[PDB]
Amino acid sequence: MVGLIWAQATSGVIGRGGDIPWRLPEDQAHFREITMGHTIVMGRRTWDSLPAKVRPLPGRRNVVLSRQADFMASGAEVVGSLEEALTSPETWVIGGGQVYALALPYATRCEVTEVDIGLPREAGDALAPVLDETWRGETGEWRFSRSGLRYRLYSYHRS
Ligand SMILES: NC(=O)c1ccc[n+]([C@@H]2O[C@H](COP(=O)([O-])OP(=O)(O)OC[C@H]3O[C@@H](n4cnc5c(N)ncnc54)[C@H](OP(=O)(O)O)[C@@H]3O)[C@@H](O)[C@H]2O)c1
Ligand SMILES: CCOC(=O)c1csc(C)n1
Ligand SMILES: [Co+2]
Repeated sequence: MVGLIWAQATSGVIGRGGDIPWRLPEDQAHFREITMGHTIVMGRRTWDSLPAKVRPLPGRRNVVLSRQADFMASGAEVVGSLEEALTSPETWVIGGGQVYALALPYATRCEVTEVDIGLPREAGDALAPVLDETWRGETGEWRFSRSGLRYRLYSYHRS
């Protein structure tokens, strides 16, 4: 099973300037619950976005995708191809925009947090991948984050 997990603004923006223009503690908790114990695969830019004190994310096989053959990610595996990373029973692709697009053909689950923030797309933004007709969606109720933004969870599945 390869799953994708991300939070997006209602516009589809997931990243800006190399980071994220929001932070919902509830979404962090959900992210931790879904990924804990499993493989997590991220692009090198997303690895760079993690503070050194926090990586590798604990209790998970951290894998970083890079074209640089000698890129060092202390506490992670660095691979040059996404296929190399898909050997565990449950693999979560945790971003960013480029790696979501690369991983979508392998994916059968998308855990999507929609953040009710009015954030028009801009050049350079990282975006959520486009889900075509093969994906079946299940929608959660709107919730209030203690950060003051509403959010809801979508669970997309396909065979
Ligand atoms: N849920 C969220 O909202 C969420 C979650 C994660 C990240 N983000 C955001 O997403 C943004 C980063 O996304 P990104 O799209 O800019 O970068 P990315 O997908 O995080 O990583 C891109 C890098 O991955 C490597 N890569 C990409 N395609 C490759 C390929 N075909 N073969 C080998 N290596 C490849 C390259 O590394 P080298 O340059 O080392 O070759 C490339 O520079 C940040 O803003 C981050 O905060 C958001
Ligand atoms: C944003 C939802 O969950 C997170 O806190 C998180 C950990 S690592 C990463 C790229 N995002
Ligand atoms: Co699990």
